[PDB]
Amino acid sequence: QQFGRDIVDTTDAVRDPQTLEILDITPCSFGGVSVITPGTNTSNQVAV
Amino acid sequence: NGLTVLPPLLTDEMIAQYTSALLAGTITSGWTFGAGPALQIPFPMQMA
Repeated sequence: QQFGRDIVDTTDAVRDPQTLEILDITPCSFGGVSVITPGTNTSNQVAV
Repeated sequence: NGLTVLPPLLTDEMIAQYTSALLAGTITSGWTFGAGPALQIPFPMQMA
């Protein structure tokens, strides 16, 4: 076998076609970005 | 694939300190804590 696949078809492993190693795979990071403002009638400071 | 579960605001240890204050107001005061100040009553007398 060459590929790899979790439940929901999603390649989660592969095997070098030039050394034959099982190399797992994991998506690059991502997520939201929220901004906490005290109020523009009070300050222009913010936290993220 | 761009989907993310967000955490709840009240930890399950905070939802259990609210359930402990409701059970320690009934066993030691009665129905007096949900209407005004909590007033103590011996327990066998609240069941009466």
